[PDB]
Amino acid sequence: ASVYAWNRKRISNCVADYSVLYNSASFSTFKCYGVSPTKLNDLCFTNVYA
Amino acid sequence: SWMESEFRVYSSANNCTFEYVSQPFLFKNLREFVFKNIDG
Ligand SMILES: *[C@@H]1O[C@H](CO)[C@@H](O)[C@H](O)[C@H]1NC(C)=O
Repeated sequence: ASVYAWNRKRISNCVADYSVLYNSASFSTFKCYGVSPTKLNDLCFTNVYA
Repeated sequence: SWMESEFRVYSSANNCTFEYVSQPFLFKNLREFVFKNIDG
């Protein structure tokens, strides 16, 4: 989507293997706020939005 | 063949938060159920 009209996906009822994206070489940047990217695989959330 | 429609139950549905699909829950046969709703 364009930046003025960004899209959202809702993620639920699943296992979030965040290490798949964190260790990906397809990204130029990966930064996290309020949480460390290396601890994400041990966390649970009530909703995830992309 | 047979057809079933849920549009006789509701006219529309939006903002779905949960979905689950499995196998059917359901002399003569007596079927008993207990429904509870605790801590979500
Ligand atoms: C969908 O339902 C959730 C939970 O009640 C609510 O927080 C959210 O704002 C609703 N979304 C819309 C578009 O109404």
